[PDB]
Amino acid sequence: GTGVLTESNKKFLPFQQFGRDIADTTDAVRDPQTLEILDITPCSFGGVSV
Amino acid sequence: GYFKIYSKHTPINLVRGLPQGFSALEPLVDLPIGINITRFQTLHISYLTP
Ligand SMILES: *[C@@H]1O[C@H](CO)[C@@H](O)[C@H](O)[C@H]1NC(C)=O
Repeated sequence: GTGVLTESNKKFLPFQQFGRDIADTTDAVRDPQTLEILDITPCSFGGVSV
Repeated sequence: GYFKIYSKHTPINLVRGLPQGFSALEPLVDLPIGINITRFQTLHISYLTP
């Protein structure tokens, strides 16, 4: 993927590895080495009008 | 081929009968035993008394 990894306070259960959003997109991921929860946010995008 | 166990432990004050309510069973362990199972039996403890 591609995004910004921000440390998050998601209440991940010990047996849960990632948290798909309602849109079934992997919103948060458990870091495999350090068992911590990192929220994933898509890098900033938008329209550009002139 | 995976033997999955889900478990839940709740304090119930009811004296007899299966309680009425909701409680989700968090996974306990999954084992790749890979065997065929068609029957099962429960094991109980015995209290030896004089
Ligand atoms: C190795 O990974 C395990 C499990 O994620 C973790 O507990 C441990 O701290 C890691 N150690 C190193 C060397 O990264």
